[PDB]
Amino acid sequence: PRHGFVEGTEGALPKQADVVVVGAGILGIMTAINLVERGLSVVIVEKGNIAGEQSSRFYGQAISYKMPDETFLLHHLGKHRWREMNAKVGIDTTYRTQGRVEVPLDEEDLVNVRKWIDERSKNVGSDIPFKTRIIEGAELNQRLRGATTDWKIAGFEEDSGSFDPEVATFVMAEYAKKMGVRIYTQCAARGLETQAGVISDVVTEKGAIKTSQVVVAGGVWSRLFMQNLNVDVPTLPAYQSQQLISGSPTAPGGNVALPGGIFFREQADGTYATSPRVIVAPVVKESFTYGYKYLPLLALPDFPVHISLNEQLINSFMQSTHWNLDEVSPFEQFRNMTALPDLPELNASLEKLKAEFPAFKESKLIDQWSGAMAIAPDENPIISEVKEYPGLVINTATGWGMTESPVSAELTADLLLGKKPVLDPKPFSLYRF
Ligand SMILES: Cc1cc2nc3c(=O)[nH]c(=O)nc-3n(C[C@H](O)[C@H](O)[C@H](O)COP(=O)(O)OP(=O)(O)OC[C@H]3O[C@@H](n4cnc5c(N)ncnc54)[C@H](O)[C@@H]3O)c2cc1C
Ligand SMILES: CCCCCCCCCCCCCCCC[N+](C)(C)C
Ligand SMILES: CCCCCCCCCCCCCCCC[N+](C)(C)C
Ligand SMILES: CCCCCCCCCCCCCCCC[N+](C)(C)C
Repeated sequence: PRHGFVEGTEGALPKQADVVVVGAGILGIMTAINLVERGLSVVIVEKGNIAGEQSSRFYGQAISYKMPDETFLLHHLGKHRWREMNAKVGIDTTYRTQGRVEVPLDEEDLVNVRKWIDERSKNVGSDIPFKTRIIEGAELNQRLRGATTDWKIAGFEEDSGSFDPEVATFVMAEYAKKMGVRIYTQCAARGLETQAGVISDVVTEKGAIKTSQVVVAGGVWSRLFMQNLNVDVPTLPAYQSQQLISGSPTAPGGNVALPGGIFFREQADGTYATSPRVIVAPVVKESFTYGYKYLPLLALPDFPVHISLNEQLINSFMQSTHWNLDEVSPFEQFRNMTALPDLPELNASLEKLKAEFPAFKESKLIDQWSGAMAIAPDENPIISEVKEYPGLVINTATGWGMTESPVSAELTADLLLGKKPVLDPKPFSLYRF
């Protein structure tokens, strides 16, 4: 049709659940799956529709490229587990092993790229083979078919993944449901009841579910959920426009990242996803409190963050920091995000793409949207225990949640159940700030 939809679990809201997941995005869905495999019966509550936010509004690349030591193995294994996903689910998630070329900006960028590849080749940290190398000549020109500029050198992540926003998370939701995961849609989680340390209930607009174990995977809303429970989660909003164009017989295929803001990725159906580099950070109330911690990100001149003043500031001041569980929460008050794509920005970006790859000159515009992130000061995920509430774990605050989800899921479940974590959880801890 155009977008793809998964229907929620029908009937009455259950009295009891072994574990309740807040949010039916990728992180919530994958964590649910991981828990079921361990033998737990899970219930996901979702304020809107399944994968209505970030998890159907992403660019679509699963890459380990330029990733720091903190997140590399989370991405490296994410790629590996996504390669087994189609076989595991038995339905096409649209995950493809695609390949990605990034032409560096400066000679200095080329040295930084070379060093990063060389450092990671000598010490991989996994028995999964590392498949990223610098490419020149014929190998590069085959990857850039019908390019105007004579590009000489690029970093080639051969095993870079591709997933499509209109399909990926939705298939994973249906697979979750087939495992016995119950997902209740249009059903916002306001907060939780706690008695003598142990969680007793999760309170929703449809009623209360008795549980002692909670997974918070509310995407951009995770901070606001933990605010009402008096736990500080440091995230700031970020926005990026995305667009989707039709295919071409003379189109180059694969994933391409070029100087001059040229970024495109071929989908499973032959259509092309493209976007500008520019990330828009709107001014919120939180900007005045801990926005100073985000200043070293504005340091890089290759960094594309614009500070913007819009309606988010006004919305921020009129979102409550505290609410009673028997009254209307901001998750109901601001249920559906209404953020629009920057249409002049997307147009200029597309015109640059058409100038570099004239194969796209005849391509028709399929879809244009805005995508909202929430990012921590060091740009790394929050996958953590919550000291203040035993049995509560949080899986959120990531710009790479699709790639990271199969490993994030296991790591979240490990923290919840007291098992030794898959990877070092210290860089993903809530208390690192
Ligand atoms: C423009 C853009 C491009 C991106 N490109 C890429 C990419 O190329 N590669 C990549 O790996 N990643 C990419 N990402 C990131 C990826 O989309 C996210 O990191 C991932 O979807 C995070 O999943 P999530 O479940 O935490 O958040 P979401 O998918 O937003 O899920 C959170 C859900 O929780 C629900 N919720 C919140 N509060 C409550 C409540 N109180 N009660 C009930 N439900 C609640 C929300 O309605 C929402 O559906 C991109 C993101 C954006 C915005
Ligand atoms: C320069 C320092 C001024 C201190 C005031 C800080 C508090 C903010 C007061 C509200 C200002 C209104 C901003 C409205 C922006 C929304 N729109 C862009 C959509 C109009
Ligand atoms: C001359 C410039 C005046 C600009 C002032 C406009 C500010 C209006 C913004 C709305 C303020 C939010 C309302 C507070 C209620 C929310 N809380 C209950 C959470 C405090
Ligand atoms: C002075 C106030 C500073 C506030 C700036 C806040 C910065 C917002 C953080 C955005 C940077 C994260 C970039 C990740 C984007 C990656 N993806 C495009 C893949 C999602």
